[PDB]
Amino acid sequence: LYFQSNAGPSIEVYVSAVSSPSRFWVQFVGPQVAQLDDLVAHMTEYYSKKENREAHTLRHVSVGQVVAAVFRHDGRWYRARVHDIRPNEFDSSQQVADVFYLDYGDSEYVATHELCELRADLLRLRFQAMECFLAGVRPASKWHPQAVERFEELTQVARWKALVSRTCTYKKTKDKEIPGIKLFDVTGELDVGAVLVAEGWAV
Repeated sequence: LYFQSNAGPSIEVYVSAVSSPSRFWVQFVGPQVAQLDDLVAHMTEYYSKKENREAHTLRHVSVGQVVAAVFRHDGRWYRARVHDIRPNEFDSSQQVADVFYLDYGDSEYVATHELCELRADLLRLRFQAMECFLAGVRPASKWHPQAVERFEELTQVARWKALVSRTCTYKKTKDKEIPGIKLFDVTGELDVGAVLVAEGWAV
């Protein structure tokens, strides 16, 4: 746990995915977000045809590999990284990839056979999701499920509600640096962490 010396001005973000206030993901408001809508659409058009999937069939999958993956079946297609691989919870003869949605931040277990090779031109766009954690606050007694629910509400996760973000701190998790941010919903300002604390979910 560190303190940002020359912390920048604040900026607008969307909270795209939440695991808890100690690990959630945001997207920077700006032009790359619209470019991302077109990426999903185009990919969803492309990988939706069986002819295209068959030209991009994976013979082998590695951890760390970037692939294309659906969210719900006959749904939209996304850029995913394989975080780990394990047996299917329900049938150990099968395997599932734990795929990280590179532009949003969520994770999910997907049968490895549902995955396809990501066409190399599709890497061009920067990966939109940035991992963060909520500065200032910590779990009341590690986070209580209904506290995570309440955080998802206040941030209106995945519903393209712009919040103002200020970076106060960071933690080091090569290795990676994660901002601890304060999130404000400007209506007056609403300090999300402050609410979580006022409502007894956080110390």
